[PDB]
Amino acid sequence: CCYHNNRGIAAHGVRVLTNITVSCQEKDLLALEQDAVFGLESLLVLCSQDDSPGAQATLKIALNCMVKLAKGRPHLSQSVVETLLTQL
Amino acid sequence: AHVWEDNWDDDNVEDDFSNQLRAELEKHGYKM
Amino acid sequence: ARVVQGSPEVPGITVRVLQALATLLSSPHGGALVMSMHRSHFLACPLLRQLCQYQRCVPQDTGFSSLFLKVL
Repeated sequence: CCYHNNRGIAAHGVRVLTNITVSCQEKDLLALEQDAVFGLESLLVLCSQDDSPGAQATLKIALNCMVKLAKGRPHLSQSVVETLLTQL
Repeated sequence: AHVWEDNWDDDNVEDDFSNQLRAELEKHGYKM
Repeated sequence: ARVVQGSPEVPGITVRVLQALATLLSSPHGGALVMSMHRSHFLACPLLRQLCQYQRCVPQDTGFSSLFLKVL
C-alpha cells in the first residue's frame, strides 16, 4: 500500500512504514529503513506537481513522516535531507 | 496535521498587535 | 537523450543510487506536462526502452528488480 497508485493510501502506508521504523529496534527490520526513505521521495514526486487540496494534505502527511523518520533514526537523516533538496 | 510545530507563520496565529501591524503595513507595498 | 535513458535503465537496474532519482524526476515532469498537455512525448520512449531491456535479458533484470532494489 506504500507502492499503490492512489495518493491517500500511499500516505497511510508510508505513515505505517515510518512508524515501524521509528518504533522498536529489532535487527531484522533494518532493511525496511531503506524502503522507507525511498517511499517518501517516491510519494513526494507524485504529490508535488498536482496543486489540489487532497495533494496538499498528502504533502502534509508525507512531510510529517519525513520529520519523524529523520528524528527517530538520525543515520538515515542525511540521505533524507538531500532527497528533499532535489524536490526543492 | 502541521509539519512544523514551532512555526511562527501559520494561517492564523497572528495576535491583535500583529493584526493592526499587518493592516497598516501591507497597504503601502513599497520598500527602499 | 532517449538512447541515454535506454542505456541507463539497465545500469539503473544494476546499480542506480542517484540515477533512478534523475529518471523519476524526468518521468514525472513529463507526466505533469501531459497533465497540461504541453506536448509530453517522453513516456513512450521510456516504455519502449523498458520493453527492449526486458526483451534483452528478462531473467537477470527481473532478479535484480525483485531482489536487490524493489523500491526503485
